[PDB]
Amino acid sequence: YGPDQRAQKKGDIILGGLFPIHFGVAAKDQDLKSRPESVECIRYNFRGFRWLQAMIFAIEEINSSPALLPNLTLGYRIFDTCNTVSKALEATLSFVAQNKIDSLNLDCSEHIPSTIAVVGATGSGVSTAVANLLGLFYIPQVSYASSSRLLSNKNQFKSFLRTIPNDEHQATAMADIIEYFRWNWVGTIAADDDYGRPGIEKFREEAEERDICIDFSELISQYSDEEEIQHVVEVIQNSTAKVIVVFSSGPDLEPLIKEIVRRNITGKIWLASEAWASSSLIAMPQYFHVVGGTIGFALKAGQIPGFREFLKKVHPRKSVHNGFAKEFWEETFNCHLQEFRPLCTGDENISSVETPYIDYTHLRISYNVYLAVYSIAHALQDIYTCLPGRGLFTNGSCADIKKVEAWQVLKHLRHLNFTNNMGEQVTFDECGDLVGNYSIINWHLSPEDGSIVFKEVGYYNVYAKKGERLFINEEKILWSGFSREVPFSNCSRDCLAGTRKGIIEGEPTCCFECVECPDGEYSDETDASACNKCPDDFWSNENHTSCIAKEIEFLSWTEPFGIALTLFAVLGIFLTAFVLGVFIKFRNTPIVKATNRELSYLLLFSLLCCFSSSLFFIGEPQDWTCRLRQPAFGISFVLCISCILVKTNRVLLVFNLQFLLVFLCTFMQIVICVIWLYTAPPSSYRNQELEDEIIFITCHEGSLMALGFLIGYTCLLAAICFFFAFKSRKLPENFNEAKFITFSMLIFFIVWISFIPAYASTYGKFVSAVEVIAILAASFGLLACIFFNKIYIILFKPSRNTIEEVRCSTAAHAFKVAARA
Amino acid sequence: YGPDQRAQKKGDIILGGLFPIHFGVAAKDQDLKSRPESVECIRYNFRGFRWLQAMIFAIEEINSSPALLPNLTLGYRIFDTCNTVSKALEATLSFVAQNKIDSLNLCSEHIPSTIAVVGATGSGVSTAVANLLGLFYIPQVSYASSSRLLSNKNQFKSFLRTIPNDEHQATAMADIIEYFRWNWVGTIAADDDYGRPGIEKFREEAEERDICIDFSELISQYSDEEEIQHVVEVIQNSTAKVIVVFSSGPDLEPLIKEIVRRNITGKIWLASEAWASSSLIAMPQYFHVVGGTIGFALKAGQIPGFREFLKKVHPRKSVHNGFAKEFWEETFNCHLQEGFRPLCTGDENISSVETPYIDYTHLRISYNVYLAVYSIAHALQDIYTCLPGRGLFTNGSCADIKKVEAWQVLKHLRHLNFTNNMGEQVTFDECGDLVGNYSIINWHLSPEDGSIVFKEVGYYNVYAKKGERLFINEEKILWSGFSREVPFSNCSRDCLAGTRKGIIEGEPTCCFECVECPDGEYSDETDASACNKCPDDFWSNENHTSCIAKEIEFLSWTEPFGIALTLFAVLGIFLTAFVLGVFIKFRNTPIVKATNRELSYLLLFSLLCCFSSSLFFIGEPQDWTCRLRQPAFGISFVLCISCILVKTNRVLLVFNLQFLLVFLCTFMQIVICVIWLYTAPPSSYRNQELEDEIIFITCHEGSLMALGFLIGYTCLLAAICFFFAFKSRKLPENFNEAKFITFSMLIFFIVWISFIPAYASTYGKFVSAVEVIAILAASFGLLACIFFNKIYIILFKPSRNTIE
Ligand SMILES: *[C@@H]1O[C@H](CO)[C@@H](O[C@@H]2O[C@H](CO)[C@@H](O)[C@H](O)[C@H]2NC(C)=O)[C@H](O)[C@H]1NC(C)=O
Ligand SMILES: *[C@@H]1O[C@H](CO)[C@@H](O[C@@H]2O[C@H](CO)[C@@H](O)[C@H](O)[C@H]2NC(C)=O)[C@H](O)[C@H]1NC(C)=O
Ligand SMILES: *[C@@H]1O[C@H](CO)[C@@H](O[C@@H]2O[C@H](CO)[C@@H](O)[C@H](O)[C@H]2NC(C)=O)[C@H](O)[C@H]1NC(C)=O
Ligand SMILES: *[C@@H]1O[C@H](CO)[C@@H](O[C@@H]2O[C@H](CO)[C@@H](O)[C@H](O)[C@H]2NC(C)=O)[C@H](O)[C@H]1NC(C)=O
Ligand SMILES: *[C@@H]1O[C@H](CO)[C@@H](O[C@@H]2O[C@H](CO)[C@@H](O)[C@H](O)[C@H]2NC(C)=O)[C@H](O)[C@H]1NC(C)=O
Ligand SMILES: C[C@@H](N[C@H]1CCN(c2ccc(CC(=O)O)cc2)C1)c1cccc2ccccc12
Ligand SMILES: C[C@@H](N[C@H]1CCN(c2ccc(CC(=O)O)cc2)C1)c1cccc2ccccc12
Ligand SMILES: N[C@@H](Cc1c[nH]c2ccccc12)C(=O)O
Ligand SMILES: N[C@@H](Cc1c[nH]c2ccccc12)C(=O)O
Ligand SMILES: *[C@@H]1O[C@H](CO)[C@@H](O)[C@H](O)[C@H]1NC(C)=O
Ligand SMILES: *[C@@H]1O[C@H](CO)[C@@H](O)[C@H](O)[C@H]1NC(C)=O
Ligand SMILES: *[C@@H]1O[C@H](CO)[C@@H](O)[C@H](O)[C@H]1NC(C)=O
Ligand SMILES: *[C@@H]1O[C@H](CO)[C@@H](O)[C@H](O)[C@H]1NC(C)=O
Ligand SMILES: *[C@@H]1O[C@H](CO)[C@@H](O)[C@H](O)[C@H]1NC(C)=O
Ligand SMILES: [Ca+2]
Ligand SMILES: [Ca+2]
Ligand SMILES: [Ca+2]
Ligand SMILES: [Ca+2]
Repeated sequence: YGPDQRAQKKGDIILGGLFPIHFGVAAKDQDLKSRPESVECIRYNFRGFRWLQAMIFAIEEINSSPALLPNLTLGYRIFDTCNTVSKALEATLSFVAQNKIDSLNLDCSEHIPSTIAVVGATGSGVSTAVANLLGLFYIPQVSYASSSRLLSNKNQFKSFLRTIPNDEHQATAMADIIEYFRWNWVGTIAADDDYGRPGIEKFREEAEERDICIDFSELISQYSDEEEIQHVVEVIQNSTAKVIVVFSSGPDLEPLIKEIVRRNITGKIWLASEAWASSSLIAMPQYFHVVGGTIGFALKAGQIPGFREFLKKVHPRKSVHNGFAKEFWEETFNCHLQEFRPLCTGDENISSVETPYIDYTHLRISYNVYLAVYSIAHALQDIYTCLPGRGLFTNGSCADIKKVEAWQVLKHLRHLNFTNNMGEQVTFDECGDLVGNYSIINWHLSPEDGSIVFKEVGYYNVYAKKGERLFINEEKILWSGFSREVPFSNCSRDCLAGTRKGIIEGEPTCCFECVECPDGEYSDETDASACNKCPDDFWSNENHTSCIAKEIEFLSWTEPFGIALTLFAVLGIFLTAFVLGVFIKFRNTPIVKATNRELSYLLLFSLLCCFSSSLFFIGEPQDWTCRLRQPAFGISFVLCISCILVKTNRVLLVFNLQFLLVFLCTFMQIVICVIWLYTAPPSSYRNQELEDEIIFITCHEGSLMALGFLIGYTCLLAAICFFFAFKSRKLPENFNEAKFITFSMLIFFIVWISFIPAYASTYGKFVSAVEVIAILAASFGLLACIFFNKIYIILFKPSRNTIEEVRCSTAAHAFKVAARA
Repeated sequence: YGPDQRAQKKGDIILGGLFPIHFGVAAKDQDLKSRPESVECIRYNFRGFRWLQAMIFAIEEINSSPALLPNLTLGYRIFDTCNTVSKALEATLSFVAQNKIDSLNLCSEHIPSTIAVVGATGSGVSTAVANLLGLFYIPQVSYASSSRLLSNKNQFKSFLRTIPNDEHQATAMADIIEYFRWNWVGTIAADDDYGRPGIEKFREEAEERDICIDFSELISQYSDEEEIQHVVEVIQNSTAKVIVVFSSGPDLEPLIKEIVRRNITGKIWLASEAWASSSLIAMPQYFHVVGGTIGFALKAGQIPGFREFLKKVHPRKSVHNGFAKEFWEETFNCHLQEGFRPLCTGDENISSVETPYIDYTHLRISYNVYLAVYSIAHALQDIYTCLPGRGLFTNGSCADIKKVEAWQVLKHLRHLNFTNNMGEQVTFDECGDLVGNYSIINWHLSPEDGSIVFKEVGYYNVYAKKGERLFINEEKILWSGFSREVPFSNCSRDCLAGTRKGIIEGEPTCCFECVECPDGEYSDETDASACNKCPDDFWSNENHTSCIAKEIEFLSWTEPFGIALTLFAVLGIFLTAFVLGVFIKFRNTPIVKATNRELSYLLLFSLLCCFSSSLFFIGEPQDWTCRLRQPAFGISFVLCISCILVKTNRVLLVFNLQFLLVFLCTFMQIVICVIWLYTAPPSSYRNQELEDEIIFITCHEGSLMALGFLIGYTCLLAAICFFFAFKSRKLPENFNEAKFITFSMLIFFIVWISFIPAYASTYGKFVSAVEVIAILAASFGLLACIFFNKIYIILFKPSRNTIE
């Protein structure tokens, strides 16, 4: 009773089966103008038939063993679901036919069989729908393929168990693979069912913690219409993201792949979930230029030893218990069995045709089917061997094996721990789950046959700690089926050393602009968020990748200018010392004795101090040299001017008594200098505001009226000396001294007046060189005006140094005779 | 047959119904050490019993009316689901017991046949019931299930609903958040088929409008202590104040109880429709946490005899309602004697106890139940009045009302269009849905008894054009129950003008810092992502809000410096004209023909030209003053130098010829200036790179070689005349003028060497000043020591003293 096409065999204990022998149903959703009929399954699935044969082979192998359930046989009733909720519910209503009559008091045939457990429901929505109806009657349901996390809820799904791991490790592993290859710009596609939606939600939650930006997220279906598919295609080809993560199955993904292949969209990196990473619907050679280089997940393979020889024994006339063998024979050989295609014989050979039935290389879901059947058999064997007094039920009492009920088998399945043929331990946890490792594979092209080869490139170990679970061998991956270069999948290129990041408005964090830093700031590492302002006495490059030290500007002792000015100063000091020496040697003579013999000594000492006071303007301006820069020249030159002015002419008649005048004339300068240095002294000053890349060192004078008073006092005494010596230029005594005094005063005023435009233009820039040159020029002019004339008669023409020449000049000059050479 | 507690009446045509009379089932763990019993239902639900009474009132009203299905009765079988999939699945297997026997080909043979089911409340229960009812094409009309996943007609073939689905609601929450200008919110969903698509649609709509979501959590009714503690810790670690909740009342009650136990105040709760009017959550003792909630409600309908029917209920007079006895026990808190808690009597008054049964303002879900029943009956009436030859079936054939089948009822339900008691039109679309408006409520506190009052503060109009659907009256909102101020729920504070948003690493784009703008760039808006560049002739102000105009710089008139230079030039022109006038006055005295008096006229005219040539430097250069700046002074000063050098000693004997030897040395310079002006003319220039804040206006010379030749010829002529006047400085003829020529050339060379460091140092306004001052000083010195001694001799010294 129930569906017609089935696999059935009698026994003492009956198991139920649910497998997708067809991929789907015929699209015939029309109005109800006639009474509705049964739908028609459309596309044959050879892999599902192999799964059904795995369950049949496991049952036969259990029934031949004397060590597992002796003297009682197992039977089966297996139906087709066609990947559809409605066919599975039609089969499940016949699974619970005995139990439902008792609950509804409906009463009658009294010869209907009871199933104790159900193996089946590949797809997760089909699994949830079957689990809802089976959990009413506490019938256990072991699934070989459904991996949704929503079926781990034991409040709603009381009797559901799995031989496959659930999909949360897979989503975490997908995030880990994206993190390993250093991408941050991806798109996601999931199937709109109970399988794709929670997996892609877990992947989104994991990708948010690892700073991965997701651009698009779309949903697809097997029964999607055309305009939805073109909306998804325009969403895909409007993005610059290359990596697409797909959580779907084969028949749910086929129309989108067909539309993408038709439009020739190339260069995408597909990350596949386990449900389509080995599908024969997607892995076609004609699709390769779109789907080459896919990276995907696989489960761990197992060995069922005599299974291939069992698969090679199928026949339509010999399989009396398998009602699916006839259509399998017709779809393999494209023929028709009697009772337009030609008539089948039974002589045809399975090895001649290439379908996924016997052309596989690893058993993964088939091993899960085998493990499910053996789990149920080991729970039954635990029932059979249990000793009175040590059971799992009330008082420690044992179930009866000849009247066994389904809830007792479910209770024994919750406490199961057995060893399989691989020598590993199979137990289920509190949520009914079962952990396992993952293999990581990559799609290649076969050079010989042209088909698609699945190459193992890594693994995911679930028993390691978080962060150390992934292994990938990068050298074995071909990236679009041909290339050895890891692709670029970021939103924007990396900012370089001279730049920083900038926000683009309305766009996520992974997309940024690269902005040049300003003239004062730098950056050194790659993806900077801000330019660091490096501290004082530093400035950036022209390229802003670092910053370098500023340049300190001042006049030092090692410049050529400094050596030249030092040589001129030392030569002046040597010449003045030479003149003092010849005055000391050739004394007691009328030329020296006529020049008062004591004012000349102090005049030469003043000239020595005025020459040596120009050395404070060269070097680094410190706090104390800036205090003695200006007063040193200010007192030395006024001492020299007073020594010149005291000796000239009848001004001494206006009132030794000569020295007191010099004493007052330099003591006034001494007191104004000491009150200036005690009220507000000058000090050094590091100027950075004039030019950006150069620190000047200059001197701030403090007060300004004190400096004006100093220069005014010196110019006042110079003008008084010039005026009083300007009257007396016609007296031809002492070798015409007053003419040279007026010449020296004129030289002083001309130099310090003509140096005015040089002083105001380059103010703040090395003006101390100008201040050295003016001092040296004035000192040289005064010394050469006063002493060299008398030196020429004293040294090179003696016996003219006589009293008769001082009182009456004999008209012979030094400079004309020296210029005559 | 089936479940024991039921409501049941007989009839010709039988409808089915599913309502939650209890809030859930007893939380017990099955160790499976004995055979499992049936689970027990707990926490009576008075609103659900009112919902069940709506269906019976509708069916009795239809049965008493002669204008709708005459001579034909309706019956019912109604069961309790307890918000659970398994109880509803037992009830649904009781519904389909006739149809399933024929499909399996599998005793009583008098089994009644259900032709339609009034649906469930929650979407998981509706999906599980619809999966089984679609196998037999039995129509199912739900009054409350609003999930989008039930709009898929490939999976759910026979499902209809009188409630709008949740996509408009999830768009409306994002519209509310956009209206109050928030960008930093959190979400909480219930882990079922109701909360997950609602929060997914909200997340997509909020990412469309630049709203950043901080956290996202799932809750349930059966969450334990550690999950609730984790969710409360996730809430308490976040600065987001606005929280959007998509859940029902039973699924949200444990989280709310734990938040109340910790006194977490200050959050802004945004309520979906399932818990926005829930008595489990809207309690006075929770008002310090969930006060001021803004939520959604459906539109209210009117059923004009329904309250009287609700008050006619009785445990011993309702013989078709099995749910009345437990209602009566739970209302009056007693025990009913069958056929401490006191013994109930039959004489109690329903108005004495405040339960949600007759304590309501508006009928919203009850009106949906009423519409579901009337939709089914109007489909049956459309069957009953079909005319032969115009049916909906094959060849235009009509179904038979005495032998009706459920697929024909579903076919007529897909083509239904009728008018209701409120005067609106009821049709279902191709996905089986029905749109409707929303009302927006705010949770206040009553000053009378302390209960929670729902106040209407706006609407959402789904018939309007997108972007114009929301209306909010803000003056009626009390935030947190007491405050009249809109709260702040942004991640970061705003950056003002003169600042730029800077990135914080590892954080979303709604969180940023503020960095000041650079010197040459400006930003006037707030929350500016970058500084904008000022234009070419503009610079930014002191806080970089707007560009101000760049200052221009040149030596100008009405400046004090330019006025002083102009007064000195006018004074020089005046005294040179005085000297010329005195010389033309005494043109017939011996001391004037002592020199060549025709040459001194040319010398004084060239001195006038040399004074007048200095006025071209002052003012703004206008691209023709730059052409006449340098050649005018060049030719005037070489005319002065040649006029001096002709009259010196022993050059005129070398060679009337004086004017020719003037003409050659001025014609050479005229040739140089005219070649320079014809080949590469000077041009004006606006210099901007010297200061980057001021624009200097200068003259680009155009050629340096020609300017070098122009200077060098003048220097050469000055050197030759200096040498030829230096050889004969001791001669006393012409009042010792050779030493004065020597002094004039010495002054010229001293000034033009003294002003050379002022050309390599300063660059702006102050260079034209020194070009005026050097010209003035050189020409003043030349004129002074050439024509002052003779002027003293003629004028101030007596003319009787040595004029012969
Ligand atoms: C993909 O991008 C294209 C290119 O911009 C979009 O096409 C344009 O869309 C705008 C928006 O209304 C229209 O004004 C233009 O007329 C469209 N141009 C063309 C050539 O169609 C397109 O809408 C985008 N699609 C998706 C799904 O985002
Ligand atoms: C693409 O973007 C990622 C994410 O920012 C970059 O990965 C960073 O690379 C730098 C340099 O190697 C590391 O210091 C960071 O730790 C990486 N971040 C993360 C989260 O792993 C990646 O370098 C970018 N790729 C390209 C080609 O620009
Ligand atoms: C919180 O952030 C939002 C941005 O998401 C701000 O809204 C902007 O406000 C400015 C000025 O008030 C408007 O010019 C923009 O058009 C608004 N943008 C949007 C998208 O609405 C909001 O002002 C911020 N709130 C506070 C208190 O700073
Ligand atoms: C919420 O914030 C608290 C406060 O930091 C976190 O508690 C600390 O977590 C760190 C890291 O796990 C521990 O080292 C500390 O001992 C914790 N306690 C304290 C008092 O600092 C808590 O982990 C956060 N929770 C969530 C869900 O974010
Ligand atoms: C949904 O709400 C809108 C606005 O609340 C209703 O439109 C109003 O209809 C009345 C009468 O038809 C008019 O007087 C108002 O001017 C309308 N307002 C606006 C803003 O258009 C609309 O009728 C409601 N729809 C339903 C089905 O009740
Ligand atoms: C070395 C100099 N110091 C600096 C300070 C400003 N400066 C300066 C330059 C030119 C003039 C025009 C003028 O009056 O001829 C006036 C001043 C030069 C100095 C120090 C002390 C006394 C001085 C006495 C007389 C001249 C120089 C003096
Ligand atoms: C008034 C003077 N003007 C000349 C003097 C120096 N000057 C100048 C201008 C620009 C640069 C290059 C730069 O800075 O880009 C260099 C020099 C401009 C003048 C005019 C004509 C003949 C003269 C004969 C003798 C002395 C002066 C003469
Ligand atoms: N995990 C899938 C089922 C599945 C696993 N592997 C497969 C291979 C082929 C087809 C389906 C599958 C689901 O729950 O829906
Ligand atoms: N829409 C809710 C059901 C619902 C609507 N309004 C309600 C009021 C109270 C309880 C439940 C509801 C769901 O699908 O789950
Ligand atoms: C299963 O059995 C093995 C040995 O019999 C034991 O080591 C292991 O812990 C058991 N597993 C569980 C989950 O009890
Ligand atoms: C999982 O993978 C790791 C690493 O390859 C391996 O050591 C471990 O044994 C595997 N686990 C199982 C159960 O096979
Ligand atoms: C900038 O220029 C310098 C030398 O000109 C060079 O060494 C440096 O690498 C450059 N920086 C960048 C980021 O190109
Ligand atoms: C329903 O009937 C009314 C009355 O004629 C009509 O205006 C309206 O368009 C109809 N609606 C549909 C969906 O046919
Ligand atoms: C700029 O800032 C100053 C003080 O910091 C203030 O006086 C002035 O008004 C500001 N200008 C603008 C345009 O805000
Ligand atoms: Ca056996
Ligand atoms: Ca955006
Ligand atoms: Ca009637
Ligand atoms: Ca983050």
